Amino acid sequence: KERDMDELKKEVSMDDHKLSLDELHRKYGTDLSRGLTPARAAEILARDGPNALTPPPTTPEWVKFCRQLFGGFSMLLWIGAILCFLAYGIQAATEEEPQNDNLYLGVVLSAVVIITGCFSYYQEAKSSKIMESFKNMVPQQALVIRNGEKMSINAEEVVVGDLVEVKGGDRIPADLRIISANGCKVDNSSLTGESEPQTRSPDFTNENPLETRNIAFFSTNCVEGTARGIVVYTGDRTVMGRIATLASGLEGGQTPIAAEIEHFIHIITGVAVFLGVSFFILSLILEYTWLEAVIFLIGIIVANVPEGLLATVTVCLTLTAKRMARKNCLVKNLEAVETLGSTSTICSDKTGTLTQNRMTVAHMWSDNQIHEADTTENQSGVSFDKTSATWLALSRIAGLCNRAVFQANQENLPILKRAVAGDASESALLKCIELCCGSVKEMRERYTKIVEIPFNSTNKYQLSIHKNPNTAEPRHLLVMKGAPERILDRCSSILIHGKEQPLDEELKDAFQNAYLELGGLGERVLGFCHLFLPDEQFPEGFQFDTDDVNFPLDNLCFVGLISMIDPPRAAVPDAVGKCRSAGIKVIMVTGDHPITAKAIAKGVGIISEGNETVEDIAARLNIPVSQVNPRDAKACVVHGSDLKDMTSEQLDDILKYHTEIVFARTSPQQKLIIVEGCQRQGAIVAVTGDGVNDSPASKKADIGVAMGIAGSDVSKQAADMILLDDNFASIVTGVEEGRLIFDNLKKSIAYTLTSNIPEITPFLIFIIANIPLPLGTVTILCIDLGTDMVPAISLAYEQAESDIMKRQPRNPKTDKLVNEQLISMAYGQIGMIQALGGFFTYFVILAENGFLPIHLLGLRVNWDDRWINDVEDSYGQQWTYEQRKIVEFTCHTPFFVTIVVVQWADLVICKTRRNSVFQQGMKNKILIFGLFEETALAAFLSYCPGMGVALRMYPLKPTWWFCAFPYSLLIFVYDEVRKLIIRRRPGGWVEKETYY
Amino acid sequence: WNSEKKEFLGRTGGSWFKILLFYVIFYGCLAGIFIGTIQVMLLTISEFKPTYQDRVAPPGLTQIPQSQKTEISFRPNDPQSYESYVVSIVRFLEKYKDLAQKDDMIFEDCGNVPSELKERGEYNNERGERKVCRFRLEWLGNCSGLNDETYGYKDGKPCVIIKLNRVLGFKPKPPKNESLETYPVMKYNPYVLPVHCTGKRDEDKEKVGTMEYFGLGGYPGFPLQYYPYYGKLLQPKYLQPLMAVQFTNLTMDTEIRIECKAYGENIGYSEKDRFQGRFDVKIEVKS
Amino acid sequence: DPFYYDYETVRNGGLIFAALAFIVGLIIILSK
Ligand code: BEF
Ligand SMILES: [Mg+2]
Repeated sequence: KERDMDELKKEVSMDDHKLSLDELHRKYGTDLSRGLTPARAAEILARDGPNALTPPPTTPEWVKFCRQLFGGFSMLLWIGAILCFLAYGIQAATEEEPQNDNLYLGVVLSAVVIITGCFSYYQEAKSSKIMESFKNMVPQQALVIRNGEKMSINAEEVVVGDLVEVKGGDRIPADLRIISANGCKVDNSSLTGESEPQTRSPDFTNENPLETRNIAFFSTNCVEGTARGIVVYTGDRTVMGRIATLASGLEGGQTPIAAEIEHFIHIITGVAVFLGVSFFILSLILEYTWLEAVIFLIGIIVANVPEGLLATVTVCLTLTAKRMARKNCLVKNLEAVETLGSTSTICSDKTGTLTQNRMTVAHMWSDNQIHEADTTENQSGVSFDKTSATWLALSRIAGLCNRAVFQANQENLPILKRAVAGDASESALLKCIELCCGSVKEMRERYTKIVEIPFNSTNKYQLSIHKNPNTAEPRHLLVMKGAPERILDRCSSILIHGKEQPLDEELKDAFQNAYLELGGLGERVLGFCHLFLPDEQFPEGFQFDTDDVNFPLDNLCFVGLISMIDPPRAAVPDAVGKCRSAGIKVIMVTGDHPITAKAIAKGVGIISEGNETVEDIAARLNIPVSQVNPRDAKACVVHGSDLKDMTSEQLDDILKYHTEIVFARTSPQQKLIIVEGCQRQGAIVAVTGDGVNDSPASKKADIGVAMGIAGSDVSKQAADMILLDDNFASIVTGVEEGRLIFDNLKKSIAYTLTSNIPEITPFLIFIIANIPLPLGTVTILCIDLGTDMVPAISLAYEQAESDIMKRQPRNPKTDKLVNEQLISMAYGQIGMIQALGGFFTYFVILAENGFLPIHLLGLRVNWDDRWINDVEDSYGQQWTYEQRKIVEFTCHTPFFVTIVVVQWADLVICKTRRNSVFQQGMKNKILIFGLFEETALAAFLSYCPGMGVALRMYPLKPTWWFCAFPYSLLIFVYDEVRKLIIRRRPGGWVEKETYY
Repeated sequence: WNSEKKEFLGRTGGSWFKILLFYVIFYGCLAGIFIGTIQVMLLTISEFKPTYQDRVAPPGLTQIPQSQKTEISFRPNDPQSYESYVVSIVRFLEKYKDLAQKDDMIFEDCGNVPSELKERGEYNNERGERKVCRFRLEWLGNCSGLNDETYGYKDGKPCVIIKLNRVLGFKPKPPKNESLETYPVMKYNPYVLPVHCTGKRDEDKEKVGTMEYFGLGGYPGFPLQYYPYYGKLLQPKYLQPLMAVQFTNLTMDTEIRIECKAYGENIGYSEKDRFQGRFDVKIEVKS
Repeated sequence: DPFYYDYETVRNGGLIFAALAFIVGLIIILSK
């Protein structure tokens, strides 16, 4: 009944946070200031379980290696070796030579099965072994209170419903019900994606117990303050404890390629058993007792195998998986490498993901004008004009007025990405000053802080006073910042280019309208002001005090506003610009708030300028939000509040009828089903995140991306891809590659499949026209797996024949990898001519030696007989056995030189799918190298000494080499006049029957 | 479930006739080429000459009862015990009867004694169909040497014909009168090509055999007046020499081994091919 | 005799070829 358990986890959690504290203390049985007794605590700690997640259920065995060894393709090869070790146990009835032939073939077929199955099980194994690997932890010991006495014990001895105190720096040990607090802010960035730090209070505030305040969460560290809270949930009963466990017991789904692999292995075995049978039939029809009539059925089912299309496939990938390793996009498993170029909808989190979660100076107000700071991580943008007096004033204000200060080793690091102890704003500010206006080291030590005033409870202000270092006016300096409405109430004088002014109601509303215009933009705004002090009423030596107002709190001199926001990663925006140009849908999923999300979505390009929401059209016409029709709004903001009250077809209607979509305040659980609604369309989905909120959404995405440094430890542990530098422009390079590996692969398959026509037809017509054996199996072993190895590798470093990012992402049901026209080419057409040149190689040899083509019919009979040493040719010559067999093996080996010959013409016309090969050229070096090695190898194999002896290949007379020429030629001609009529006639017939 | 589609066969039946007619036009061209290529390559095969023959350099000594593994195993009693081996000899020599060889237009009566080589011009077609030397069952005494004394064929004591593979043109050279150890053989080294058999090869041998050789005019080898060979097309119904060896004093219920080598400069032996230059048979006359 | 073929010659020559084209390939993949 654990499927009923996995279905109470996709449901949004619930609780009992909203009680009177007396009711808390009555249901759990514990004192709110004394906790409980270490008897009752050693009672409950063994009653359920130590406050500890269960360790990962997955701790797998290695005998599942067998599955790779098996399948459908490797079986045929197991019936291959079995039945060559059988033929050889059969070859023991005499004195026989297979001390260097057929024993060696079963072990060769034994080895492809075993070496091939060591390679794939190491490919999909990385998914099992290394895709669940994110660990580096410090165990944090909790501050519990028990029988009155504050005792710090290890994290695990904790139980449910006893008292725990936290402070600044402590990790929340589990999930608490705050009964007391004081200035306590915590960071729930990791569990809910909440950006800035949320304060905490015993009072019941919301209802969705997540955003409520009377509750803390496991894995969230408490930022400041101190509080007291009773334990509600312990161990795996936590919220986050429900989420890793729903992250780990879901299915990765299958990558867009292996399905073809299996459906491929199916066709090879079904035309292999089709042939093995109707010819098993015909060989018992003719004569071969049940003994060599089954040995042929080995000769063929085994010969039909592309023995080394499997290493040409494996590298076809490695090299894509390498080019992607060059673009800072790392894949644990080699087949997620193509996933991106086929994606149609990208999901992305705001915080930690799209953004750096670091409050930054965006826009500023001075001289009734608005100046956009620089908001990038690497300083590639536009710095404002910094020469006027308003700014130098506004600047020393912020720079002196702060509790923020740098940390020890922050010197070489970028001034932005470096650590700061202090508030978020006092961080953002401190940063844009040390940036725009020189150093603040000698600027905060130049002025002597007499008395300061931190942030208050009533009104909003922070102020301080210092002496005058200036030589013009020795008058005291006074500075303060606060909200724009409560400071406007206490201010009057104005500042411009170095001279003051008062508040006119004309510019007071151009201020009330550049505060609601910079603040409806999502940025958070703060008013900065200063005032000299009447150095006549307060002398140059009077140290004031803090009990009273010691200087005018009014008639102040306001300088300028200064806006800030959590800004995006620098590479983000262009990166999004790319994903749309490629037609990808882009949807924003965040647990953040609908106004900071809406601002963040409008500023990154998910939501283009000038699209209006259901709510933006309803407030512009001053009508109720219920009036507007939902078809005229291209975009839409969907609060997660309507998002719990929704079904499949409604969502189905949202995704269909809205281009630019953004979801807000959606639980981690809610991000999964989002990926599962984008996957009820049949599209592909790439999920990219920061904290544990994206664990289930990276888990059931077709491919999940994590963040390498700003990434937590469980939504990294599910992501199928990693952005180590947190460079988000790395995704731009990944869509381009999964769409290029796609096309270059289509070339790699078609190379080796064409070979499987001049590999088989020999073994075919053989039993047909009952001729002697034209192509040995030792030979089929060095085409599939010997010489083509390196040609079919070089074909996947091929480049882009056109503009790859111009076309749209592929369609999975339509645009297939291996489709029925690629077939119509390799087997249907190109391999046929490959058979026709090799076969022609066959007849030229046996005829020039003595056996006319017309006389080899019905010959194999007397031919394959070891004790008919007198066999008459069309010239009447009597041939012993090892003599005439010598002529077969030297009709095996030249058939193999002829194939490499045509596999030239086929390696060059497969190199380009559409373009003429004088348009794409031979710029590929490896492919040049691949022709030279695949030929030097083949010439090394024939003429190498003792080659007839180990392998039974003999050296070639020369006149033989040039029998695949006009065939490799005509082949190049056909596919080239094909790749030109499809260049001149796009509209049908020529392009539609062939194009693969 | 895609086999049947609304008014369309399997995979887009609608454009059926296109795909097929393309596969009928293409393959019939693929064929009209290849066959052009083969028909070319048959125009270059010299009509009367095989271009390469080096691979038959040391010809080989065969037998008439091409047994399963060179073992003649039969019961002197059971008529069927030997019918296999014998029918083989019967048929093997079916083409050899003097009356099958009647018309004289294509046949010619040569010396009844081993003569020099019969050069008939050059291997070309300028000359007309050349004549074939004849061969009369006599020259093989006892074993198939006429109806008299051989109803059984080896029934009592075993005997078998050895034959030289035909090799076009081969002018067999016998070893000179300075014979580099050629065992017991008479001084007719000029116009013949000898052979001689042995129980085992070159160490200690279970020597059990008295041999008697039947030949043309009574020699032990191959006559020189039949060579070289000029080919089927030139020489149809040609008959190459046969030579017979008979084992008389043989242990019946024991199996021995016998190697028959042939000697001369024009003959070679191969370690990996025991049927190149020599000849091997095991025997066992069980009863 | 047409029954003797200079096997050792085209061998020593097919391996020169196998030596030449492979190092040209060693030349091509290393473009500096
Ligand atoms: F982390 Be996202 F803002 F949901
Ligand atoms: Mg986040």
